[PDB]
Amino acid sequence: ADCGLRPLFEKKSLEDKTERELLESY
Amino acid sequence: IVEGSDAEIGMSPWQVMLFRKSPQELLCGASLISDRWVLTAAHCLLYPPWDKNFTENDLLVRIGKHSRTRYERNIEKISMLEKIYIHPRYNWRENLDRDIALMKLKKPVAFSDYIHPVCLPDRETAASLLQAGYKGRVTGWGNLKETGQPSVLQVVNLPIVERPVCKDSTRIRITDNMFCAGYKPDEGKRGDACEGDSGGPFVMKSPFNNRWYQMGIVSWGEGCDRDGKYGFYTHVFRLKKWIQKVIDQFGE
DNA sequence: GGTTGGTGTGGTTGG
DNA sequence: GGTTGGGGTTGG
Ligand SMILES: *[PH](O)(O)OCCCOc1cccc2c(OCCCOP(=O)(O)OCCCOc3cccc4c(O)cccc34)cccc12
Ligand SMILES: *[PH](O)(O)OCCCOc1cccc2c(OCCCOP(=O)(O)OCCCOc3cccc4c(O)cccc34)cccc12
Ligand SMILES: *C[C@@](*)(O)[C@H](CCCNC(N)=[NH2+])NC(=O)[C@@H]1CCCN1C(=O)[C@H](N)Cc1ccccc1
Ligand SMILES: *[C@@H]1O[C@H](CO)[C@@H](O[C@@H]2O[C@H](CO)[C@@H](O)[C@H](O)[C@H]2NC(C)=O)[C@H](O)[C@H]1NC(C)=O
Ligand SMILES: [K+]
Ligand SMILES: [K+]
Repeated sequence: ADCGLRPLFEKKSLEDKTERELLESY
Repeated sequence: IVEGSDAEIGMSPWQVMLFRKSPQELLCGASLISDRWVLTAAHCLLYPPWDKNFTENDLLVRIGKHSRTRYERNIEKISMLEKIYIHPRYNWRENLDRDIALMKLKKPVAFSDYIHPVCLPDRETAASLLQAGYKGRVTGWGNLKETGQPSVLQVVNLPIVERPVCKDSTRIRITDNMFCAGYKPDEGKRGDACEGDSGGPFVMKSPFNNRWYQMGIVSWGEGCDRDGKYGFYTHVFRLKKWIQKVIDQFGE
């Protein structure tokens, strides 16, 4: 339901410093 | 975690520290998947070859932690185990196949900014996300260098490797219930999971629905961060039917 | 302060 | 039988 979304990131429209690197490798 | 770096606060809210009561020491990582269910590696609980056989009575889970040692006041929650469910087909003699276990908490943990469950994948997710070269993220409080002990949670980003390469890499026999991940020797960048990091999640963020899925569990690996060597991870999806069956039976 | 209070030296816990 | 008793919370 709520799973997968971070109170301090996804839910605040902010990304972590390195998660782009994960998204770029698709 | 070798070649990692400090987690940002609330970067990995599903991370769970598995702690033995006496002598008080860290054992493993784990991951929150509901409010009552924590997913770990089996060998964290039952490895006869090392005389390792723990009871619900023996351990604590600590949820929402950042510092390895200190007790986070108003941050961390501490759960008691009600029931370990080690995989019935878990083989500790051969090659740690099906290195997985489900733990039910005595009492539901209340979510916060620091505590939040990760998602488990389905056919579609596993299918579109488990291709080689695609990178995931491993987290833990394990050893920095092969022989470690950071004072804060560590993160490394590692690419899925293709099964042919996994095979040639180790004398240990592989099954389908495992994937290997890590950097090839020419790939310039490095990093790996290590001792103390088992049970910890291998997560990937979905480009479709913008969610974090737990695709793996730090399981095993010869050394930490050797060239031509790759860490191995329990294939969370391939065991999901069991995970679901268990939770469906002893939850509701 | 901090990812958090408040005499509590620490404390269920470092500096 | 087996890393284990009589499909299964589970392969063969
Ligand atoms: P690591 O090696 O950095 O830690 C070594 C020990 C350092 O100890 C402390 C550092 C910082 C704060 C505190 C502390 O803070 C709680 C009190 C907040 O202020 P107050 O109202 O108690 O006192 C007013 C200010 C006092 O300032 C100083 C007091 C003593 C020494 C110094 C100093 O050498 C430089 C600047 C200011 C002060 C409580 C306990 C320890 C530490
Ligand atoms: P994968 O491809 O490896 O599958 C291989 C199949 C092996 O399956 C079994 C092997 C051993 C035992 C059993 C089994 O045992 C049940 C308990 C014994 O009770 P029973 O009444 O079934 O025993 C009857 C004994 C007679 O032996 C045979 C019976 C049937 C078939 C065969 C056969 O094909 C060859 C030799 C003997 C027998 C249950 C299920 C599977 C297996
Ligand atoms: C229990 C976990 O902390 C740990 C994680 C391994 C980290 N390695 C890498 N590179 N990702 N697992 C182990 O130490 C497991 C438990 C038992 C032995 N083991 C190993 O990984 C051995 N080094 C290799 C092995 C031995 C027996 C069966 C399978 C693998
Ligand atoms: C690990 O330990 C447990 C309990 O300590 C063993 O479980 C068996 O069942 C009960 C617990 O309800 C114990 O009192 C018995 O001593 C055990 N009986 C048997 C079948 O020998 C379990 O066997 C241990 N696992 C190992 C060492 O493989
Ligand atoms: K303090
Ligand atoms: K059987």
